[PDB]
Amino acid sequence: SMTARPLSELVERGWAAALEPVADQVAHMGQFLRAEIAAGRRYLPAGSNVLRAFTFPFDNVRVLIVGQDPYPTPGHAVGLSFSVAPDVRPWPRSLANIFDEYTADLGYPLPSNGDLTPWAQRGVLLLNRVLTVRPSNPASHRGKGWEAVTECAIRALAARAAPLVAILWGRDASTLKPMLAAGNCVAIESPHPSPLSASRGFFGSRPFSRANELLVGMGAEPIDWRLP
Ligand SMILES: O=C(O)c1c[nH]c(=O)[nH]c1=O
Repeated sequence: SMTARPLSELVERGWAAALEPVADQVAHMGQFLRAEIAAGRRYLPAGSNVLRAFTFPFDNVRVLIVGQDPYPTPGHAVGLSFSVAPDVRPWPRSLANIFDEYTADLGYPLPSNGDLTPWAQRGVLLLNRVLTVRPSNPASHRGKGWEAVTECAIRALAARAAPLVAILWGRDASTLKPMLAAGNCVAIESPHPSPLSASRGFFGSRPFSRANELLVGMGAEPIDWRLP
């Protein structure tokens, strides 16, 4: 797959072009992971899900949501940031809190499940700064080569002749703020929704309505945030 096949196959045609400057660095990340299995350590999510955020069209992205790194618990990380498979409960405490802020912000009721597939299908890019994690070790793949990719991805978005709003959750996500120096690309910066940091100003941050206020301001269409 990842070290084996070129971007033209792994991601959507628009992303494959945007991420051309890190084609090798993606190849390299393929190698790093094979070495992790060889050494007898695992990673999350499954090889086929690592790049999933980029299987939705690059040209369609209106909003960017950026976490730190994938759910450390087996059966959680699906390769879209904060999403879980529809049949997963309890929701990770991180998602539960994203949903409290979601009901508070937008008025809407609690989603049925934790599948955020719909946000992705509507122009929300669900990214982590880092695309893999060793199971049960938050931040274990920090500075292993993923940063250059998620930075390239963000630069390519901001370069687009397109409106962009960026929601950056936590310090690792905020390090992408400089590449969003572009004036056709505004940024919402709040603490991470994880319990450790949520009380620190995630709660009441109102990112969803504010994102939509900013999109309307750039003559772009709001995101339909509404989840089944
Ligand atoms: O930034 C984060 O904490 C997360 C980002 N993406 C996920 O899939 N899970 C998380 O917990």
